[PDB]
Amino acid sequence: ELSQCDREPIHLLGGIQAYGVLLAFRGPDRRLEVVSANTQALLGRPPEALLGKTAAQVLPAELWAQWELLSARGALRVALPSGPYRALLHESDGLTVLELEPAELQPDMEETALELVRRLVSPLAGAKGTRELLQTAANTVRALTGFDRVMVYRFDADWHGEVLAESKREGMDGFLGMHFPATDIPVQARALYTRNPLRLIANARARPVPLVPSVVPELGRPLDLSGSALRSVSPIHLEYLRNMGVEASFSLSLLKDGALWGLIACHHLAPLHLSYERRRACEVLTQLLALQLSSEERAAEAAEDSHRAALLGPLATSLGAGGTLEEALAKDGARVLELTGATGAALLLGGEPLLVGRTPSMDEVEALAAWLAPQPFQTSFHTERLGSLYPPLAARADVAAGLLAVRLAPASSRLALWFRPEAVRTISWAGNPRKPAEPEPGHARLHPRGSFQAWEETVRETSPAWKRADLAAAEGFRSAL
Amino acid sequence: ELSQCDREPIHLLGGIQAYGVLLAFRGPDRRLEVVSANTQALLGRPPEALLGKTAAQVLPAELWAQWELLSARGALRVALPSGPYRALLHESDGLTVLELEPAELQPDMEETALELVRRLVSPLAGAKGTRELLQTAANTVRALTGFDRVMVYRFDADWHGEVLAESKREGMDGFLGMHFPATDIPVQARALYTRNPLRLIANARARPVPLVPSVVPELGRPLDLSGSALRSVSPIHLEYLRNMGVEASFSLSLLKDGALWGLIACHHLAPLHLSYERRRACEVLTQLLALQLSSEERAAEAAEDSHRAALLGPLATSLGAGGTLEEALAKDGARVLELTGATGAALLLGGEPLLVGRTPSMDEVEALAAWLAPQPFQTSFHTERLGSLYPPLAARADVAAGLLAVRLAPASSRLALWFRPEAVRTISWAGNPRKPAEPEPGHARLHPRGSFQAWEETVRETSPAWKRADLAAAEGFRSAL
Repeated sequence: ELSQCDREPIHLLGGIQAYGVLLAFRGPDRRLEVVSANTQALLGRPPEALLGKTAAQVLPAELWAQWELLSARGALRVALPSGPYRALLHESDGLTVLELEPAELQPDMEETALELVRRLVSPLAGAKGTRELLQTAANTVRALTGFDRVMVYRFDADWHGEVLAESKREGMDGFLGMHFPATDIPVQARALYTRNPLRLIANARARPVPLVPSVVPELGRPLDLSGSALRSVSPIHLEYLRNMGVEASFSLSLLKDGALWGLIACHHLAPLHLSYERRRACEVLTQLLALQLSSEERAAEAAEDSHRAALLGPLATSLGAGGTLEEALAKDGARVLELTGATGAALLLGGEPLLVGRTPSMDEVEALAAWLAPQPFQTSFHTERLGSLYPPLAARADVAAGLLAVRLAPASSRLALWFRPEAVRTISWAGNPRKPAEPEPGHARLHPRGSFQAWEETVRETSPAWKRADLAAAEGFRSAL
Repeated sequence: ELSQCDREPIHLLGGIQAYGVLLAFRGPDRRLEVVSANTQALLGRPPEALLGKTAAQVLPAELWAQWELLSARGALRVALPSGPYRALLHESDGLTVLELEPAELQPDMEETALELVRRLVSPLAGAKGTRELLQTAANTVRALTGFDRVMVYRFDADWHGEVLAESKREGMDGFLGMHFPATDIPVQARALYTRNPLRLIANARARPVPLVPSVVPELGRPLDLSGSALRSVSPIHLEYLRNMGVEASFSLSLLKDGALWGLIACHHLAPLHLSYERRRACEVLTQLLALQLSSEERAAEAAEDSHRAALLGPLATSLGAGGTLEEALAKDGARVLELTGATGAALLLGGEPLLVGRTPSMDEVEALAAWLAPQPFQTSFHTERLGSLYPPLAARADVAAGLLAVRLAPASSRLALWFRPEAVRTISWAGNPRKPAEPEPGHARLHPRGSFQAWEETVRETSPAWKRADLAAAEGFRSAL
């Protein structure tokens, strides 16, 4: 509920999960550093007893007998006298970092390593489109992970998220149509997700265990948790997870050629750990899905370019045919509208203008036609908040909140526009979850009923963004007369 | 040398490799089946001593202690009292198929699972075009297999193979550029490659271990080695490899969404097997590369559509400027030629039409223009064997072997063509690997020099086929005048 949710640096939380074991070496002599309370129990000796003396003394060298390989491998399992345990090597802030975690307890004779990828890519035979591809991907995640909830997010130009697809376990409610406010996610958190490939949160009941010593003189700031998969989350975001009530949660990032394309999240109401085998296999899936979505997106974009460019064909069908230009365009008015993407368009003959689809007020039409001239558009203007620039259309704003326009005739007063309303009626009513919860929430952090009000308020009185490729075909219409 | 190499059913070879061990069970009571002489040495008692008694009696049941899991897993490595062995479960000819194989002789604490996978997915950085994909994949497989050679094959409409890429170890001969006749690749063999993901041969000096009993009354024929990874190979292909002198070889199946795309293969002078760790990972690459190439092909096709649509621009450079149509098109005629793919094009004005690039002699150019009139083409003919269609122009096969034509005007004799000769100057002499074999070869059973002679025998007096996108653009030139 604090005003620092977007501003609190994730790197300064300090807290750690239940099963983490903080370790570190100092350069040549490899002297130890800050540790955690839970770290001592697995080794047995108390932390302050371990702290302050030499490395080899506190070091179970039978596990150090694998560091020569851990330097290159980075992580493989070792059978500690307690149980299976997965070694982890890291380096940060000029200091090396060691980590360990409870490995696969189940003996794992069958379903060995790398069987996951062959098990899951088999449905991925076609790879034809975008939506069904990721949908079936989430379906396969259901089979592999075997948890309750899976989720898919897509961003915006201003990175506002949107619910695209998911696949539910029976006995819950889908969240299709919901709009994710970009306000909740800090820019620092966005960068954190971009830099790292994966992240998981296993239990919402876990406590952000602090670290001692808290402060380190050589930075005047704690150690950044770059390579650690045990990093905690912002307390506001922790309260978010508590409110949404799912203890087990995964995050799978998609990165488009330097920029994080999207995020995939799995969930399970009960708390449950995950095998290293399953989590590590995801990174392979990340690359596959990223390349596939990149290829499919560029293919679809090219197809759209071709189709809307080939729409000059239907233009040429009407062009040359007998009758007035206006009636010929009106008979095929439908293809004219989505040609630019605007719901409607008018155009100045000197007399009355011809418009179809959405209908701006006639007198308002000539008023705006006159008002376009003082605006010095060399080629064209485009906007999403026309009411802000032009107050008098604030009344007729849910019919056009942002438009495109261009000179019909550069010489004479003949002009043309391309109006589009505010984006509310486009998406279905699914932008709400319905069924209000009985307990009264503060709801400033809860997307159902409570949140998404900031999202809708921000997008309120705004039309969808424009596309340069649409303006590309504008010169084609320019040569009509 | 036999004429049945194309027609020989590979399912009827019967034989098996040296180190394989034939095993099978009959349904409920799991009674035994055909066996081999080499197999008995693994168990100890002679093969005829095996015959006639119960399943468990011939069965080392301590290995069967894992069969209940084998029903699902299909395979694990089991330590026979002699040495380690990998179990294989399969079913064929309405009959169970069981197989063992010499396991990894390497103690292989290293060479763990998916570490090779992470080794090989790292080079998948760019993944932008088409060539570099398989090129880098082959470069990875070079160090992966650690053997002499890797190879790339691509088929045609009638499935003829052509060398796309390769990477050599120093001290051998490159094999770029040759066209392989699809005749030596039987249709049944092609189907076998389609159905299975893997196939390999570790030694050509191995022997075709016989199978007893050779025939069975229920089939009057041996058992099919479909699912077996140890199936023998026909002596003709063995002779081919012997002429090559390469005893060790691997193979890849490449499938385009229901149809086999191409082939990837490995080679090595010394006879040597492959680790069972490596071979399982090979199957994973197949589906991933298949879907990736499907997506890349769709993207490339869309890009090509946009490009041929974008050719309206360079075309529009000629249009609009003053001057005759003929000279304006002739000045930029260079870019016009590759628009359709033909080396030249003209267009009948009633007078002399102008053509560039390669040139058919002008008088018989009018003669062929006239000859097109009796043929009642609605809009166009498209051909690759004009010599068969029109005998006299077969003389200038090197000037025209297959062309595309189109009517400038339906009523009047104004037509346009796109002539393209036989693909001989287009492809270099890389169809011959030179260095003639000092021992006199039959060269009908040898790829070097002797082969690809049949391919050029077939493809003589024949241009490459046309593609549909340019045929769509035929209406583009149609509306010029």
